[PDB]
Amino acid sequence: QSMTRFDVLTVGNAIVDIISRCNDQFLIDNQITKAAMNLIDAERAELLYSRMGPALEASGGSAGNTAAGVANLGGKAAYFGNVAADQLGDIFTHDIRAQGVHYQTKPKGAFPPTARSMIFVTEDGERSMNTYLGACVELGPEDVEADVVADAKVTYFEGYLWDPPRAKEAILDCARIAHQHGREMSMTLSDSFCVDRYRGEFLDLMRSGKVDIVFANRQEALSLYQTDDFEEALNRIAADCKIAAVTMSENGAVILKGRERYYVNAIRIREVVDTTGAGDLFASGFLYGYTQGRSLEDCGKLGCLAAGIVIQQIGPRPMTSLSEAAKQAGLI
Amino acid sequence: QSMTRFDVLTVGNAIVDIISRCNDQFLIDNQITKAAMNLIDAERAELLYSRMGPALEASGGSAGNTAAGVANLGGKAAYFGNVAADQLGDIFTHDIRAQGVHYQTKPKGAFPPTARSMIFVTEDGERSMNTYLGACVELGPEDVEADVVADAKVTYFEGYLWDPPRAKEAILDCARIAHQHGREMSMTLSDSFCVDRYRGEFLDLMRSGKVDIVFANRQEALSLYQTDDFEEALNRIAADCKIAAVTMSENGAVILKGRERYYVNAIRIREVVDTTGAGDLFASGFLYGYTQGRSLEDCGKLGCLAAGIVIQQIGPRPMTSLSEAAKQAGLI
Ligand SMILES: Nc1ncnc2c1ncn2[C@@H]1O[C@H](CO)[C@@H](O)[C@H]1O
Ligand SMILES: Nc1ncnc2c1ncn2[C@@H]1O[C@H](CO)[C@@H](O)[C@H]1O
Ligand SMILES: CCc1ccccc1CO
Ligand SMILES: CCc1ccccc1CO
Ligand SMILES: [K+]
Ligand SMILES: [K+]
Repeated sequence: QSMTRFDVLTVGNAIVDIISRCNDQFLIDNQITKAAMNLIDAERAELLYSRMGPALEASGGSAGNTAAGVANLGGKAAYFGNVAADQLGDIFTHDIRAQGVHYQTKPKGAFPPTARSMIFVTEDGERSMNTYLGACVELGPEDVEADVVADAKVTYFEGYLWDPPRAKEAILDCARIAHQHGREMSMTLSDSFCVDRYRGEFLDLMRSGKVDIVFANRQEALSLYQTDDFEEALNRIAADCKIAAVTMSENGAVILKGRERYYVNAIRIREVVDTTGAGDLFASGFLYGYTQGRSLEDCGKLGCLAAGIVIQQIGPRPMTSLSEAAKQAGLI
Repeated sequence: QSMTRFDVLTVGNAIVDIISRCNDQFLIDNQITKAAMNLIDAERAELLYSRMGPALEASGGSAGNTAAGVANLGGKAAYFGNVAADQLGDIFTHDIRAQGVHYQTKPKGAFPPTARSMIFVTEDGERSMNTYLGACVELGPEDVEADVVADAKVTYFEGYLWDPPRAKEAILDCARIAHQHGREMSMTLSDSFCVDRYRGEFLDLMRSGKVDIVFANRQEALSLYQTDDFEEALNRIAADCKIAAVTMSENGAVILKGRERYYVNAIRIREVVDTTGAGDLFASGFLYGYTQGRSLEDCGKLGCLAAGIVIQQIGPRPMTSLSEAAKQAGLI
């Protein structure tokens, strides 16, 4: 057909973020692992919320943010993720659809309720997330819109999807459909503790070719091979997947393809407000560039631009025009 | 007794804000009165939401913001306002309590649902609100915690309360209880169209002595006497209430008591980001000052500081420390 309905389909845990500031002692007092995604049950969610200061709500979900970012840039995006039939679910549905992302996953009931993450931003701008999965545990093969996967240049998913019980089945279904239709699969390693949990599974997805493009930050790449040697991590990840995009925070990023390396610089920041969404938006920029036929370096540049923008605001999805910024940057 | 549980009790429509940016044509296309509080029904709320871009949620409510502001400054605050037993009501309840405000108004059920206001912020930083009152229509005399009123130095309420059916009955009960215990009553005129709707009623509250301190902006003062002569509005408002605090946006504010007038300058600002909450937070600073025995001029200065802070951020409640800012500004 070579007119394809979607550039990027993303699949992830559909989450509403609940965002507040705290001091670092707050994290110690509450045994929250700093800079990480901390899974919590319903009881702990109530407890942490009762200790949290006044907050702001914003639609989140790592892959949700990535899909929103692609649409913002001007690409055609779709999302699979499960919310509940509740007000948080309505908020999530509105936000992603209002950005121009195709989102048609039907809620299954009011319980478990829509996933939320209590995100605590410390003075350094680091974020520490405390996520109750709620309705995310219900995502499964029944939620795969086969025609959408078939009609999407790239299907991208979260490592985080290995926590709920049935999501991985949906992903395997996606990989089959995408590849039978000549499309590509991509994943993010998500979080270094997530990598600790599913290391063998993730390596298997890469080595079997179910995943073609892998996103990682330094911490995740190191965790993947249980090494403190970043150069080893880079060499191995390159051997394990067709393309790897490895972010290094303020040190930019490196794109790896076989023996090719392409290094990109980070944009010089005024002040880091909140790092929430940085990796998500790097992926939006990269995949937007990738599905527009841009060079790997230019994909990296677009990722860095989008990540740099998101970290200068509160909230995980840029409130400003990424396409406008990309035009100004000569990235177009 | 000479110990009082509360400095300021506030009473208002309990609302969660849904905040987005729009261009000025959006307001025209949707027939939204710029800079005003536009009341909407359920059907309209759904329509407007469907046309709204991605949004952020934050606890609002004019008097809610004012109570939160007083508590942020270090005063002792309480709030009466009615939410539903739903997720938006839970968010509202959390945010105001987490600020250290006494909030004990019991939801009556899930329906009508918790009030929300779609607030569109234009490029000039002006905010245009579209409010579905939902559970606010249920606030009545049954919600008056008589001991809280009796133990508060000042009970402050919104003119906006004249829209729901029975809220005014609660306010009359508050006025009786406050004055029988030697406390003071205060109101804000809220909005110039709200003044158009309830002009006679508001003047009656002031002239009968049920209200002692009145807050108004320029537009509201002009509306109250249906005049284009600001000097006349000031002279008349000073005649109608014991104390009047009249704000003039970038021109600061004037405090009137009998024949006394006290002019206070606006603080220097970086940028008008979002004007939402300006008037609310002016009242926070004024009423905190007032209940700490500060002079009327210093009350005005504390108001202008709190207002100028809130307009430089997204959302109606300052995310930073007002007491620290007050100390730093030498108001202490
Ligand atoms: N378990 C999880 N799965 C997917 N996304 C998550 C999880 N926990 C937090 N998030 C999202 O991570 C985003 C930041 O990358 C936040 O917007 C937050 O919603
Ligand atoms: N009808 C209403 N009554 C009380 N407060 C309102 C109303 N409509 C909007 N608001 C609030 O006014 C605040 C700005 O002053 C916002 O936080 C918003 O929640
Ligand atoms: C909706 C706010 C919230 C967050 C975590 C746990 C419980 C609640 C209340 O519904
Ligand atoms: C809570 C989001 C919202 C806002 C206005 C009108 C309807 C809805 C749907 O829940
Ligand atoms: K951010
Ligand atoms: K504001």
